[PDB]
Amino acid sequence: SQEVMKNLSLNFGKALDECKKEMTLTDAINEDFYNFWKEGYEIKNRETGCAIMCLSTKLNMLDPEGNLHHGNAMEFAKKHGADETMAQQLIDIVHGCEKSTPANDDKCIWTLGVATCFKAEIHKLNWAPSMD
Ligand SMILES: CCCCCCCCCCCCCCCCI
Repeated sequence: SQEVMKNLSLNFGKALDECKKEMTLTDAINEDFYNFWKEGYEIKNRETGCAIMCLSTKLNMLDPEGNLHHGNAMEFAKKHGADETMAQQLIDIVHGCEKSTPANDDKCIWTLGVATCFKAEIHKLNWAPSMD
């Protein structure tokens, strides 16, 4: 559901401010988040990946390192309105994307790659929202 992807995006972004008084980042990132679900948009700023990883770690979906906590990621989805089957589809995609993106000590760059892959698969389902 697009409606459910919108609420998940909004709620994922609530932790963002805060991250900011904790990593201190820029208007390039706000532009990337604003554009995230636009078709064909490409994220080019490394520090957007840092933001996503900060966000996810604050929500307990990433560990110290960047392996997804599947259980906590399911719980986030369900918290913000995914039913069991949508949540399980989402986790599978993120897990597929971790497997497919190359190892990188640079976790900010690793995150961008996973997050690109994720966005792509969400478009393929027609679940990318108009953040409107
Ligand atoms: C399973 C829940 C996803 C919820 C919100 C999506 C918004 C954008 C962040 C998702 C991309 C994840 C990228 C790196 C893996 C850490 I979950």
